[PDB]
Amino acid sequence: RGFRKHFNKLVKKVKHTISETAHVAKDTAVIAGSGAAVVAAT
Repeated sequence: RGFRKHFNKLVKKVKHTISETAHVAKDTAVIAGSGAAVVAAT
């Protein structure tokens, strides 16, 4: 019954850290390779 409640709070930031870092493999074709690259293309 540890005070992991305040730890989970940090984890909330961690989950985003994990995402923001490796989520580029997905987000890459969300706007970059699906908008920004197009507008710059034609």
